Amino acid sequence: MDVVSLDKPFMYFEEIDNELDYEPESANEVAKKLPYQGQLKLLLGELFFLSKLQRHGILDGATVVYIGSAPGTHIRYLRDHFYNLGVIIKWMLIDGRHHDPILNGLRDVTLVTRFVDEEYLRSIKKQLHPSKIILISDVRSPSTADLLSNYALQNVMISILNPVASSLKWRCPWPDQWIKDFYIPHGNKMLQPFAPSYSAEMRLLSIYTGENMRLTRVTKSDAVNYEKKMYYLNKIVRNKVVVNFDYPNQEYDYFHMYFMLRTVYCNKTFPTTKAKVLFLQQSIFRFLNIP
Ligand SMILES: Nc1ncnc2c1ncn2[C@@H]1O[C@H](CSCC[C@H](N)C(=O)O)[C@@H](O)[C@H]1O
Repeated sequence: MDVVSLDKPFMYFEEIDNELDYEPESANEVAKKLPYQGQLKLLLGELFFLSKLQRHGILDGATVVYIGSAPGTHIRYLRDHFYNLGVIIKWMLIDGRHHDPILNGLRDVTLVTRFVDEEYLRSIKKQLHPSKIILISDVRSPSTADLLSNYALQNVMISILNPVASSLKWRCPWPDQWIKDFYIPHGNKMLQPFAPSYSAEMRLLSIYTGENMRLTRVTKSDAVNYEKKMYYLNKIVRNKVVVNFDYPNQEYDYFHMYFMLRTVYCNKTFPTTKAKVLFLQQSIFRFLNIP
């Protein structure tokens, strides 16, 4: 058994203290172990991000614009969580595909079946006005050409929607498939527990202060680094059993998840953080129908 004692997990890409030469063979390895892992990955991360906003005093009263939301089965639990805490939020979910019916009939969530373009973003910006916006984008077209095009759109989202915070889907293209150096918004590289076994994807979380917009170039040397750190994490780290982690599940991912969950806010008071986390995990697993 691959055991170990860890103090804390790698919460952000910058914390990963080791790299590995990427082994193409890993592509053939089982990508997921849990049912609805996708909605799990999505929800913990989106819960983490939003709790922050709440912590910063910027969530309440905001309109959450989620682009690339369908099915968005998990979004429903998210919506209830803040709604039950008493935070006022309006959700505007947009996708060309259809949303999980559990999203319907809630007055505070508006579904839209529209593939957004730069033009559309301008009208939704005029119609949202003057509400403060929090943007969440998880749009997907894949080729580096596809990727760049997506990253380009996310950038036009922020420039037109002019949000107070954002969470963007972030996966660097692969160095052996580089096309050109491009810019992404400055934000924290949030590591996603329960992401596919060899996923190099994370979530870019940014808070927009002032009227400024800080970007950052991404070059192939960067793409090489992203590849090596993400492969070491996936291969080595994530397959770690945190034997000093006293929990129903000591596997890394749950250890990593405990850490994002211990930051989430609840109504019920617990004697310990073990209790709140066991509680929110159980709650979310039950919601997702995950054993
Ligand atoms: N311009 C566009 N506008 C909106 N959604 C888009 C888009 N281009 C791709 N997408 C959508 O992005 C989605 C990628 S999957 C997104 C999953 C969703 N966040 C969840 O909770 O399950 C797809 O449904 C796709 O239709």
